[PDB]
Amino acid sequence: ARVAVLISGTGSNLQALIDSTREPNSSAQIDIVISNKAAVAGLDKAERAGIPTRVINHKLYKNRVEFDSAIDLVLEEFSIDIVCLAGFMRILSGPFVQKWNGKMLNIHPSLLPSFKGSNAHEQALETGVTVTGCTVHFVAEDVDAGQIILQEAVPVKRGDTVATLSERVKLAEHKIFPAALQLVASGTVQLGENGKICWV
Ligand SMILES: Nc1nc2ccn(CCCCc3ccc(C(=O)N[C@@H](CCC(=O)O)C(=O)O)c(F)c3)c2c(=O)[nH]1
Ligand SMILES: NCC(=O)N[C@@H]1O[C@H](COP(=O)([O-])[O-])[C@@H](O)[C@H]1O
Repeated sequence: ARVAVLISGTGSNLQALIDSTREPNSSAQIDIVISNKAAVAGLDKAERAGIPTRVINHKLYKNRVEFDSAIDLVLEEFSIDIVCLAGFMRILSGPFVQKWNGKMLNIHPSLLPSFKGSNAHEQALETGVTVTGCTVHFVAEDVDAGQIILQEAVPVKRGDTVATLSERVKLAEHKIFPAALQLVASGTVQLGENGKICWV
């Protein structure tokens, strides 16, 4: 399966995906890295890995649909089969999400359905949970319907901050995101016709 990774920042998840997809048994190949922010470290990791990069600036488009539509053109150009959102901090429009339904994965730093949204770690610390984690899920129009592929629990330790908690969670992200990509790319996991996860 041909995979595009969309990023917005450091790209530690991108690096984990690169490392895994280069393994001989990987059913996925990363053929393009797309960032909405220039000069982000994720672009360097891609270039070090010899992966084509494309910066698409959301701030240069008349609206989201024209911005998403720009991304979709790159995806078609590279004949992409699966889209991995790895730190992509730009909400995608309904028609784009509709087109790539069942083919777009996202990593979220919480045990969904808990702590949806942009500051999951802050929410988890404010709430006082002692167990958090991360989630790889199919991207749906409303984040409340995205089917879950893999999760991993991560302990919240006394005195944790966003810095220390996010660091611990990212170690789990770097495990379940490559595993989830491998599950989808191999056809072992798919969005069944009923809309729920289907294990083949
Ligand atoms: N339809 C759908 N689309 C997308 C795109 C990524 N994802 C994966 C979920 C990612 C969690 C997330 C990410 C970003 C924001 C956010 O606030 N974005 C601002 C700009 C942010 C900035 O300035 O850094 C904006 O784009 O307006 C947020 F609220 C929650 C999804 C998804 O799950 N569904
Ligand atoms: N779902 C939105 C969200 O909170 N995304 C989070 O951004 C980070 C990017 O890390 P990276 O750029 O080092 O991979 C990840 O920890 C990911 O869970």
